[PDB]
Amino acid sequence: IPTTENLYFQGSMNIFEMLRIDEGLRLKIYKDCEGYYTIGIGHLLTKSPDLNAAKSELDKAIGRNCNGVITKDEAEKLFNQDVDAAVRGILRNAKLKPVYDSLDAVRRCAAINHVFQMGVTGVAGFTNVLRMLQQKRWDEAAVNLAKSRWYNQCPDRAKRVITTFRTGTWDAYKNL
Repeated sequence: IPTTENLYFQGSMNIFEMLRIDEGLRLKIYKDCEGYYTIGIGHLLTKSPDLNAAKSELDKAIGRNCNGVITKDEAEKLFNQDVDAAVRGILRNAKLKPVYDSLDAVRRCAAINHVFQMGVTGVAGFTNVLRMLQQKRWDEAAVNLAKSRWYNQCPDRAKRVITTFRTGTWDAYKNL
């Protein structure tokens, strides 16, 4: 039986808190689970293996000479930009928008997270999952997401998103 505090937990969760858990917060350039240079809250800098390219992309993104290091405030600004880009990417896309529109608020967060992680064309290519989601076939959608390279190459970053598509609750983000 949910306590008063437990019923408040959903109001504390949103897309920013969700991606902050899945992506972490790092103030120095590091390589993600796929070996790509990343910083902040999941900001993929480049897919190039050249750190100099990553640092160049960073300085461009932040607007100063960072030498591979940013502040928390800078990470947060970049994060908000990246979240806005994922939302805009869904809403302008004729395949993703109707699916997103059909979803409840919590699954819409899972959808934005999914696009933040994979990009629009990657997600829009999941033909069967998108149909399943639109048809509210949640268990099937989650099983099919669990077959993807996105999840299987880096399970810890994707597992909670998959659970969230299955349940439409925030339970996978509780008790870190």
